[PDB]
Amino acid sequence: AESILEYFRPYLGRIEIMGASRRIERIYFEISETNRAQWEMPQVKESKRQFIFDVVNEGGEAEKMELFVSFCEDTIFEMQIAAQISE
Amino acid sequence: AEGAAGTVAAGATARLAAAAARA
Amino acid sequence: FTGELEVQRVKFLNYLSRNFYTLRFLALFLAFAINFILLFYKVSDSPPNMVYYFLEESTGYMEPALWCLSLLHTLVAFLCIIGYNCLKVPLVIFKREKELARKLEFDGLYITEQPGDDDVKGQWDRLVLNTPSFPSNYWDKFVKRKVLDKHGDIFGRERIAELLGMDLASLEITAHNERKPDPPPGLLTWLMSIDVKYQIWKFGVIFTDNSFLYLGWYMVMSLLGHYNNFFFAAHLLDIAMGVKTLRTILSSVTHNGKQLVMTVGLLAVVVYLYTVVAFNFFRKFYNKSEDEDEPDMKCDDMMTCYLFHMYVGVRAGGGIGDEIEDPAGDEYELYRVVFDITFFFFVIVILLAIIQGLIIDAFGELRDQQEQVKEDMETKCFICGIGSDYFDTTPHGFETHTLEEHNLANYMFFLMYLINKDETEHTGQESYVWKMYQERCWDFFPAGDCFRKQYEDQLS
Amino acid sequence: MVMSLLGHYNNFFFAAHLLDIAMGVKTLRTILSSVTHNGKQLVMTVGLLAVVVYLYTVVAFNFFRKFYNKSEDEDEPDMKCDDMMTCYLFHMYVGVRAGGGIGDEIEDPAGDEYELYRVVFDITFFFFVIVILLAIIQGLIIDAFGELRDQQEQVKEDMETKCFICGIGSDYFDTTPHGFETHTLEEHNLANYMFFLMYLINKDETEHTGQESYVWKMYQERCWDFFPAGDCFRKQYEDQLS
Ligand SMILES: [Zn+2]
Ligand SMILES: [Zn+2]
Repeated sequence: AESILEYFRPYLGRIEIMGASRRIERIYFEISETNRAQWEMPQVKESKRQFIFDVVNEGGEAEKMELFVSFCEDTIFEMQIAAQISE
Repeated sequence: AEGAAGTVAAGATARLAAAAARA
Repeated sequence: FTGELEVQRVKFLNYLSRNFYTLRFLALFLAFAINFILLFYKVSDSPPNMVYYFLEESTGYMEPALWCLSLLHTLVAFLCIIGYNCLKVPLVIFKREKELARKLEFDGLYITEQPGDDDVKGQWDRLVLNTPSFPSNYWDKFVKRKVLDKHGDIFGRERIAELLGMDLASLEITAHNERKPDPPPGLLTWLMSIDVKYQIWKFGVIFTDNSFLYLGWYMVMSLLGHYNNFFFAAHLLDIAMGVKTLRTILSSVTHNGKQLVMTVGLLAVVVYLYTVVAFNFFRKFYNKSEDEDEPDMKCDDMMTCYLFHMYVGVRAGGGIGDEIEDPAGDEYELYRVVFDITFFFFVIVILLAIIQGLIIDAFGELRDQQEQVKEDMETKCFICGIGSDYFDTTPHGFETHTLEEHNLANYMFFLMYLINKDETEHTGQESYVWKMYQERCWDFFPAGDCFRKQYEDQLS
Repeated sequence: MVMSLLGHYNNFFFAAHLLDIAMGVKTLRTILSSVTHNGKQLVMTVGLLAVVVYLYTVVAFNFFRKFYNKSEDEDEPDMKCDDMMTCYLFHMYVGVRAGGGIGDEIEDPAGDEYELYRVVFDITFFFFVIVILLAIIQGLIIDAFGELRDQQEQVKEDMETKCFICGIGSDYFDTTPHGFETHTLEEHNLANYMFFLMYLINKDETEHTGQESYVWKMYQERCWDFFPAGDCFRKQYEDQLS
């Protein structure tokens, strides 16, 4: 199945968790082509590097996760407003 | 903004935001 | 038309949102152009009393290019304002709605504790709690029901249903009982009827945001440049902020400007304190040596002597000693000499060196910040606290960890997936995580154990 | 070459040679490396100087025209504020090189009209452009020396701690006496490998052993699995035979 595994590679997401069984487990999930594309744009990379700067020049405890989620849910809204402008 | 009383009575807002004596 | 015109408008503005930086770079180029042709000006007391005419080259152009380019400039400035208004604002508004939703959902700001009645931006949001259009761009618009469920039980539920709008909460508990009418769209006649409180609060939020104001400053200066004047030429100065590197430099110098200012205050008090010392002892020296008479002596008036020192003695580059009588007269010679040298030494070298060292330390500090973040990002996964040493016992493993394993980009796609998938079809994992997300707990992140210490001894 | 050639025109043009021929020296080249590390930012700073001095030039173009005059008696056919180009030239040629602002190169502003207006203009010009921007330049090359020195210290530390090949610092190779030096010299040492490649290229394909043929296969494939990159013969044989 190596061919299809290669083809579905960029769209297959992957993460880890700690939840609901008091251990660590993985997740497998789809990624859209267009969101994968817009993730690689220089505006987005600049904002992401800005986040990684500002998080840790002023950074401590679980605040970090809150800020990472804030940036994620903010830039999702940016993905939407960038999606609904094109031709 | 008024020569002699310039920094004082002519413009106190900018005189408080800053503290210049020649504008 | 009336209908298709609106679609042409909407296509135009959706197109405008695409291209914003190009207009700004164009206006920068235009600023250089208009300033280049501004440089040929010239002034006569005879026209071809004052006559601020414009000498052209041998070429007969360059009069009306001013006219057309001025008109172009103000046009693109207004266009840039509209691009800003279409594009950038919903980010900050989404942020405001988000944080307010948190501070009434998970905190009890307006209900329980209070506003802090000094953050006036913390009060400006008070005038939009009542409207229904409040949770506009934020997604989870159940918010009013959520705060009513959490805090309304042990408070006036009608206090909620008057504070937060929610007219007829008793009706809203069973409003969707009778029917679902289809009212008439007769727009362009009743369109005045909208949430005025919402729009006013929105406009306040825009009219405090600094970038909007900066753009409007650029706009109005371009506008008033149509008075046949140079006032375009004060644009490019800070418009060079749009460049990257110069903005970084200015960032460094503005990192420390407060301390520079209080140093200047220390200069003020010191030069003041030296001014008296010739006010009341050395009054026969500060004179410009016009023969037969001195109607100019800058020590009688105190204000003029303070002015003299702060205007000349600091700019001398060499102390006052180039701008005094020769102190070799017998009276108080050594006193004047220690006065001069102490003045010279202390104020010039120490305080200009303070200024120099401040911006020097600024460049050093920002470079240190960049080195520090690069080191800390390089060593660790950002998620757990684990450095690269454990993920290098295998070949090449830290890169797999920060890319194939948890990588802080898959999580964003996961959240977009999960918001863009409905509540009925989430698996137990996904529903569990949505529950935790709405609870705003962050237990799902591992934060110290990532799948391999779990399975080190078992199956590596 | 060509400057030496055209110096045969009975001319001085040999004398522009030695300047960037001193780059052949080591240390002066290192210094120039430092200053050229940051020259772009120096240049855009100079652009900011251009725009600022330009922006100040108008302010006496249109208000302070009766001052920029060289006080020849009975007449001034010299007044460097009528033409704008000449005033921009005046400031950028004289006001910056004054070392003390314009105030040594003006009429005395003690006349009643716009006196304080002129004096704030002088002092803010002086303060901002001279001290802050020359200090910017100074601090840039200062930070340049610091940055290159930091690079040297960083590389020496990172090379001293580690084998360069695995990621292992000297702590494991000091549980034995003196072991890090044996590791970086007797064990993998990044000079034996070069001799190994020269040996392998200078030996024909038929007589390689299975190790050598395997490595030639991997070399032509341009995979780098043969480097250990985390385990060097001793963690393998720690518990067995140390
Ligand atoms: Zn990790
Ligand atoms: Zn090693």
